[PDB]
Order: sequence, then C-alpha cells, then structure tokens
Amino acid sequence: VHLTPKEKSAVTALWGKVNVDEVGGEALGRLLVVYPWTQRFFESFGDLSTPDAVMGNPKVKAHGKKVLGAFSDGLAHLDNLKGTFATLSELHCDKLHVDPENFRLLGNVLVCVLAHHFGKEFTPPVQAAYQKVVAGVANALAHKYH
Amino acid sequence: VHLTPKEKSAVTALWGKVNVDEVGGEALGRLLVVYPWTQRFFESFGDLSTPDAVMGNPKVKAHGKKVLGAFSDGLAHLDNLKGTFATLSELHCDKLHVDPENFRLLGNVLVCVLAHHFGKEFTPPVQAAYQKVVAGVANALAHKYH
Amino acid sequence: VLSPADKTNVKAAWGKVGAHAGEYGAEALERMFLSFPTTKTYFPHFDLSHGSAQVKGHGKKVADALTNAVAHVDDMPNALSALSDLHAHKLRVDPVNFKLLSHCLLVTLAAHLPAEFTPAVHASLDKFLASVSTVLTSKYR
Amino acid sequence: VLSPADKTNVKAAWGKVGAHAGEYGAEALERMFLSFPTTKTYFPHFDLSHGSAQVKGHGKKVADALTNAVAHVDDMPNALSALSDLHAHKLRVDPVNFKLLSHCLLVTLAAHLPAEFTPAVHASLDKFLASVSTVLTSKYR
Ligand code: HEM
Ligand code: HEM
Ligand code: HEM
Ligand code: HEM
Repeated sequence: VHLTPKEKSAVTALWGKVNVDEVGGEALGRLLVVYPWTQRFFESFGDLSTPDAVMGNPKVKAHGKKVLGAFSDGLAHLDNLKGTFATLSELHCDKLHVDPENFRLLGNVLVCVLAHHFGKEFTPPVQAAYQKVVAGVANALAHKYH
Repeated sequence: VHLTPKEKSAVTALWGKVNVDEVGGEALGRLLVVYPWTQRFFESFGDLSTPDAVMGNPKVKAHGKKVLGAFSDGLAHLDNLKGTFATLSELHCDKLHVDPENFRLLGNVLVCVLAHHFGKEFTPPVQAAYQKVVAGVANALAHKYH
Repeated sequence: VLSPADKTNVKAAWGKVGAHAGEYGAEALERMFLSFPTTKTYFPHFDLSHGSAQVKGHGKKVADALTNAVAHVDDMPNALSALSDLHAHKLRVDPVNFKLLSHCLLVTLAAHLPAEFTPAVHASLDKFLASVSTVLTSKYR
Repeated sequence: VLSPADKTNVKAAWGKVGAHAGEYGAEALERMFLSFPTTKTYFPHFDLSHGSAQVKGHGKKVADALTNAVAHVDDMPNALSALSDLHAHKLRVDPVNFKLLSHCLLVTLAAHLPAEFTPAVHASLDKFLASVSTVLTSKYR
C-alpha cells in the first residue's frame, strides 16, 4: 500500500507513543467481545464469559502482544506486506481457516483502540492513513486465499 | 489464482459452450435487478423500471457482452490477472469508484447464470472451479484499491 | 422487507422444489464445502465426501427449516428463534458464512429449476435468504 | 436483537454526547470521506473540505436521525421508515457504505468520550449502529 510522506509521518509518529504491552490485548479483547463468534478460535484461553473476564484474561493480553508485534513489523515494510505476512497467512488461512473478513474487523477494532488512547490527536487524516495500513495488512494476511 | 488441471479442464470445457452474445447481458441485467443500488452507475442506459425492462434493454445486453469478454480474457491469463485487468481496475476504481464488494456480487451472479444455463452439468466441483476464477477476477479488478 | 410479490414468488418457487427439498439442501451444502472450504471446519464430526449420509441428513434439516420460514414468512424471527440461538450462541457461526450458503442455495435452485429462476424470482429468493440470514445472526451476545 | 443492557448502554453513551451531537456527526462524515474515498461520490453538490458548512449541517441531520433512533429504539423500523426510503430508493446507497459510516461513528465516539467507550458499550454501540443500518437498507426493491 502507498502512503504519502505526510501519512507515513503521521503513522510513525503516533506509533512511537503506543503502549506495546497493552494496546494489542485491548484490541484482541474488544474483538472477542464485540464480535463474539471470533471466540470460536480461542477456546483454550479459558474464561471469556464476560467483557471483564475477557479484558483481564492473561492469555488475551499475551496473545494481543504478539498481534501488535506483527502490525509493528508491517509498519516497517509497507512496500512488502505480502512477504512480511507470508507465514502468518499460511497459519491463519491454511491451518486455522479464519474467514478473511475477520482480518478487516480486527484492523478496525485496532483503529478504534488507537482513537480511544489518543483522542483528538487521532485526527481524521491520521485515521485515513491508519486505514490504509490495516487494509494492507488484512489483504496480505489473506493472500493464501487469493 | 491456481486451478488444478482438472479444474482448468472443467472451466474451459464449459466456457466453450457459453453463448457469448447473451450470457453477459443476463448476468448484468440480473445484477441490476437483484442488487438495485448498482443501477446508480447506469442512469444513461434508459428504462430500468421493471425486470422485463432491464433484461430487454439493448444497452444492458450490449454492455454485458463487453463484461463477458473481459472474463473470457481473464480465463486465458489465470496466472496474470493483475496485468490483464489493470486498465479496467483504473476505470472501475479510480474513475468510477465502484465499491469492490460489487465485483464479487457480479461474479456470483455470473455463477448463477452459468448454473441456470447448464443445469446438472454445472456440478459442485465445476462451480468450485468457477468460484476460484471469479474471486481472482474480482481481486484483480480491485487492485487499484489495494 | 419482503414485498407481497416477493412472498408470492418465494412460495411459488419453493412449491416447485417438492420432495426434492432435502436433496437440494444436501446439494447446497456440498456446493458450499467445495467452493468455500473455510466452512468445512464447522463439521468435523461429518464426513463431507460426496454421498455422505450425514450431509444428506443435514440437507433435509436445512430444507425443513427453510420450509418453516416460508410457511411463516410474516413471523420469521419467532419461527426461527431456536435456530438463531443455536447458530449464534452455541455454534458461533461467522455471519459471512450465511452469505456463502445463501449463494449456494441460489445456485442449486438455478441448476434444478430453470423455468422458475426468472430474474424477478431470483431477486425475491435472494431477499428471502438474506432475511433468513438476518434472523439467524441476530443473537450474538 | 438489542438486549436490555444494550439499550441502557446506548442511551447512556448518547446522553453524554449532548450539544456535541451535530459536531460529532460532522466529524464522522469527515472521517468517512477521508478514509473511504468511494463514499464521496454521493455528495457532488457538497464541498467536502474541512470546515465545510455543508458537512457541518449534514452532520447535524445525521445526529438527529440517530437521536430519533435512540429515542424509539423499540420501534426503529417505523421511526426510520422515511429515511430508509430515501437512502435505498432515491439515493441508491450501497449497503457496504453503512458499515463504513458506522465504523467512523464508533471512532469518533472513542476519540471524544474515553470514559464511556468501554468494551461493553463499544459492543452495544456496534449492535445499535448495525440495527440502524439494517433498517436503512431494508427498502431496496
Ligand atoms: C490483522 C489481523 C491479524 C494479525 C496481524 C494476527 C497475528 C497473529 C500472530 C502474530 C499470531 C502468533 C503466531 C505465532 O505464534 O507464531 C497469531 C496466532 C493466532 N491467530 Fe491471529 N492475527 C490476526 C487475525 C486473527 C483473527 C481475526 C483470528 C480469529 C478470529 C486469529 C486467530 C488466531 C489464532 C487462533 C492464533 C493461534 C494459532 C496457534 O497458536 O496455533 N487471528 N495471529
Ligand atoms: C468482475 C466485475 C466486472 C468486470 C469484469 C467489468 C468489466 C467492464 C468492461 C469490460 C467495461 C467496458 C470498458 C470499456 O468500454 O473499455 C466496463 C465498463 C463499466 N463498468 Fe464494469 N465490470 C465489472 C464490474 C462492474 C460493476 C460491479 C459496476 C457497477 C455496479 C461496473 C460499472 C461500470 C460502468 C458504469 C462502466 C462504463 C464506464 C464507461 O463507459 O465510461 N462494473 N466494465
Ligand atoms: C439458510 C441458512 C441455514 C439454515 C436454515 C440452517 C439450519 C440448520 C438446522 C435446521 C440445523 C439442525 C438444528 C438441530 O438439529 O437442532 C443446523 C445445524 C447446524 N448448522 Fe445450520 N443453518 C444455516 C446456515 C448455517 C451455516 C452458514 C453454517 C456454517 C457454515 C451452519 C452450521 C451448522 C452446524 C455446525 C450445525 C450443527 C451440526 C451438528 O452438530 O450436527 N449453518 N442448521
Ligand atoms: C447511520 C447511518 C445514516 C444516517 C442516520 C443517515 C441520515 C441521513 C439524514 C437524516 C439525511 C437527510 C434527510 C433529509 O434531509 O430529508 C440523509 C441524507 C443523505 N444521506 Fe444519509 N444517513 C446514513 C448513512 C448514509 C450513508 C452510508 C451514505 C452514503 C455513503 C449516505 C448518503 C446520503 C446522501 C447522499 C444524502 C442526501 C444529501 C443531500 O442530497 O443533501 N447516508 N442521511
């Protein structure tokens, strides 16, 4: 995906301020709460009975951290997302058979979490730049279906 | 997209029997009837007030013929759909701003029209091969969004 | 919303299916599993090969549920309430998958009932299956 | 379907929006036009630049419609019937676009109301906006 320099600047500047220990878990937790069918893929995580249970679940925070790392990795290779996400594409598509619509949903939940954390700093143009990024990541993760 | 030889065989064999003067118009007409918001892009075509008006509309049949030609062209280059559909991607995405979900819908309507015309000959495995094809075409037409 | 013409069209088209109801349901499932392999994961206790008695039996169940919806088209949320609970709560079926099965049911009908599958009836059937899908996905919580 | 807790959550969150209702609607539209440029084509008679009086005025209209839906949450098809006719028949708005605006409204609420945007309320608001979207797309014919 192609970001303008202004967009690259906006994205990289905000990402530097991201709490990398927490934001990933918050996005994954919210995915499980807002789109409950996704819980089908995480039965080994234990207590997902309430929103409070989900957000406080140690396995959700831990796994969310790995997700966020992958997004960070993507932000470093915006010009080669397909190669960056090849192994993860095989995992989510060939092994897990996650419908790719859910890649888009997680991306949009991440965008909501970034808005929540950054407030007025998450301007409409900054959002537009992040939408290009999460669309690119979702498309790359879905490549094994293509 | 990658078809097995058996799938390639199934697809090419059926396509040879397709009425190339009519099937395209039938698919485009059904798109306009079943998903009426798509009529927004064809106001210059005249009478679209009833299903009978749409299916009998000379401009719908004419334009449908061009669509089908593009699919035929794609069937000849399954290993390079992106290049094949580059100009059409710029048209539908950059100039027309058609949401790419509609590329998928037209593809699925085409699959319904093929089922209608070929009956029991349109077996579940033949359908599965054609679903790979129309997914590939839709993804290639949407490349300018990616 | 389903118009009067839609309900007439769906009732008439489904009337033509007849004793083939269960057979067509089984065929739609088969089409779905082959065309969209992600859907197979909901059925690990099923043998999904051609001629599987399990797919045949399940096709009949699907068809009977659709027939119930046709028979109670003005009261579908009530009629399908139990099935909505099952698919959303217990089974956690991804909502995208209902679009896939709906498409495979249309293809099945097109392949078997050429005279009935007019553009107008195609539109009505698509709206009907979308309405059924809306009810069956209404219970995620 | 919206649960009792969902309706409580949505009413409470929307209560906090207050006199900012129209402003937030305008901001959601702006977010949508910038993030998803295909949506701009519905508004050729609009100047969609930042600070546009037309986007501001339209944001107020959007917000007032959502407020009507909140106020009549158990009777939304009736309350929104006129707007459903407009968007589906006259304007021919692609159903995909309602998901895009819904997302931009959630982002707007998240950016302005951090205390209210809990995971539970996020879920309720998403369900509410999906319900509104279902009504506004119910009239294609
Ligand atoms: C942009 C979207 C996504 C990204 C970037 C992402 C990234 C990741 C990463 C980095 C891992 C860890 C892989 C490893 O341990 O080496 C993982 C595992 C996993 N993902 Fe995701 N993921 C995404 C979407 C999803 C969604 C939407 C689902 C389900 C609804 C899902 C289900 C899983 C599961 C079940 C695992 C565990 C696999 C295992 O441990 O065997 N992923 N993902
Ligand atoms: C797989 C999907 C599609 C294919 C293969 C396709 C193919 C084509 C082709 C070959 C043309 C003629 C271009 C030319 O004259 O050189 C065309 C034009 C056009 N297409 Fe499609 N199309 C697809 C989907 C759609 C959809 C879904 C819409 C709207 C809902 C759409 C709207 C249009 C319009 C408005 C034109 C006329 C453009 C003009 O004459 O300036 N297309 N398309
Ligand atoms: C028109 C849409 C659908 C209808 C009418 C329908 C109907 C039914 C019926 C009648 C049953 C059996 C209920 C019972 O025995 O108590 C059932 C079960 C089931 N459905 Fe569906 N269904 C639909 C869509 C789907 C989709 C899209 C999926 C997943 C891709 C799905 C997955 C399942 C599963 C996994 C079961 C349980 C099978 C078992 O454990 O034996 N359904 N459905
Ligand atoms: C939550 C979803 C939505 C709500 C509550 C909403 C509400 C409204 C309202 C209240 C009006 C003005 C009605 C009037 O003045 O008579 C309107 C008009 C309009 N809407 Fe929406 N709308 C929604 C989604 C959308 C979407 C997704 C699109 C397209 C991307 C769209 C495109 C339009 C257009 C083009 C107009 C007419 C503008 C004009 O000609 O001045 N709407 N909408």
